[PDB]
Amino acid sequence: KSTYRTPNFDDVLKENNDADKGRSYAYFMVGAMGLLSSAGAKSTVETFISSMTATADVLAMA
Amino acid sequence: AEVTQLSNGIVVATEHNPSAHTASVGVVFGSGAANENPYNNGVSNLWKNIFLSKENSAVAAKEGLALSSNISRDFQSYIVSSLPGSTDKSLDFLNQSFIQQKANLLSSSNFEATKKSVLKQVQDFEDNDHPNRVLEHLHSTAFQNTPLSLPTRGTLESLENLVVADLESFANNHFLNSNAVVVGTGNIKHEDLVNSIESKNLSLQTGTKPVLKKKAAFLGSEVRLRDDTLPKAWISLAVEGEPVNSPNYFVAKLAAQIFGSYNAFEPASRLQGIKLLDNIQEYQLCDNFNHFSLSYKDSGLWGFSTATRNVTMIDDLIHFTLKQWNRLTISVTDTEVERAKSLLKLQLGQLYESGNPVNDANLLGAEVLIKGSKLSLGEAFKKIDAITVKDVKAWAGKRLWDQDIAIAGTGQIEGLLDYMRIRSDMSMMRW
Amino acid sequence: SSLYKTFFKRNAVFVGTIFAGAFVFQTVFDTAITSWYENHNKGKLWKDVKARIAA
Ligand SMILES: CCCCCCCCCCCO[C@@H]1O[C@H](CO)[C@@H](O[C@H]2O[C@H](CO)[C@@H](O)[C@H](O)[C@H]2O)[C@H](O)[C@H]1O
Repeated sequence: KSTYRTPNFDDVLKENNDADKGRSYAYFMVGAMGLLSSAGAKSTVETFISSMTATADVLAMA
Repeated sequence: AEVTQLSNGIVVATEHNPSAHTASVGVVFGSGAANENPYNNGVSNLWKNIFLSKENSAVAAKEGLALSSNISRDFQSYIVSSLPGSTDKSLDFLNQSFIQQKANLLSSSNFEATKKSVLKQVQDFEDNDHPNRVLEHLHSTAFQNTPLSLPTRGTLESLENLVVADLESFANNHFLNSNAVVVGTGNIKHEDLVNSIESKNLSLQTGTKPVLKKKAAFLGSEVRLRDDTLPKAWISLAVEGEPVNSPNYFVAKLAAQIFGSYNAFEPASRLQGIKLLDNIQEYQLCDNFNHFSLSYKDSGLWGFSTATRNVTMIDDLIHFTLKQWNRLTISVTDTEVERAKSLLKLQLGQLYESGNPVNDANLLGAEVLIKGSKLSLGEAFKKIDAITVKDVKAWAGKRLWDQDIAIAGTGQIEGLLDYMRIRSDMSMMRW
Repeated sequence: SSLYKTFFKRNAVFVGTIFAGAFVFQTVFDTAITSWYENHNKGKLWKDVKARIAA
């Protein structure tokens, strides 16, 4: 077979009527994953950092 | 520097130049490999070869005429060169081969001898011309299932299954009057040629128009022709470029001049004012590279091609090259642009004004077929000098920044990383 | 989706915007969850028990 005859990708290729269709979806997903991760990391860090603050039993009002 | 073009029944285009010594005459049709099908692919190249066949060529040699033909994507041309005095005898041979002998050239003994020659011709190309082979496959994948994907020389399988009838069918559908332009370059006058043409009447298939098709489109993709037996790796990479008659036609060509071409063995080449050279010369990432801005009727390709024996560092070659291209959107300098302008003029000049009329014919013909006229060399320079850093940035931010690419390569390309890795380098991280 | 191309225009969302949105999310999300949680458990909470007490 001739290498110049590219195999069929029709089943995978999107009928390009909206050029930035896959891009907008991918970037939204990537962006949302980045958002929820950053909030998660912040919460995780604060959880550990706050474990070092004065314990409930040592806040005695003399 | 005169661009004269008038229309009677046929459109005549000429560009006279006093001192020339010779004159070239020929017809250029507005159809090429981009008009063929995957199955009759190579018919145009086949036509070119019989037009230059020993028989037809000997008839012109006796008369003291030289033949030349060129098969491209958007067009096709048949040229006859002669002395300034025999400017009329070239037209006799032109008409005699496109009306009288448009049945004598297609003999069963001539066709088979020619077919056998283009087969060994196209085979030799695929077997040894790796850089052009790669560039051809680049068009193939970049424009797959679209007109620009078909290779100019045609494929071996479509060629060997081609018959005399296919030639005729193509000739009767594209070698029409409304899809043609008679070009004359050398020293002969416009009025000198148009008279000899308007002298002999006869329309021959007038009013007939060529068949239509579907618009060309760029598809980010790749074709990897790995071959570990080859001593090097040849790669070509590009983004969707600019079509001819595009506002950014020149901005694109200037952008390619910024990175230019290189040859590691030429002392002077290693000294060019190209920032990319600081990166690639340390470990000698390649033997050579060259950027280009290919333009066609419906689309184009902007990118580069390269050859290398440093098979374990191909990723650095691609990485440094793409980082430089990133600069066009964010930090290209005034002096880089200015250096490009000067060098673009020098190269554009050396092309448009060579001491060979056959090149002039192809350049003139191809232009008038698309825009109905030719932009003067002096007009180009005005457009080139008018380009600012802001223009290049706006162009790059639209054509290069975070845009799909097309890749093709052959030889020892194990080190050429996956698509996504290359594609990710079309941009940079930022706050 | 053209809704994306209005705010970010074919480009990915940048870290700064991601970080900024994260601080906003944290506050909003917490209130939304606490509200639903306390409402779902109406009657069982100490807030509710204290209302039924007077001393
Ligand atoms: C481990 C603790 C977790 C910390 C948080 C996780 C990391 C969040 C990273 C968030 C955003 O990081 C961001 O990524 C996008 C790509 O996705 C980058 O975008 C870059 O690549 C994209 C994609 O080719 C281009 O469109 C864009 O023009 C370019 O700038 C952006 O400049 C960077 O700022």
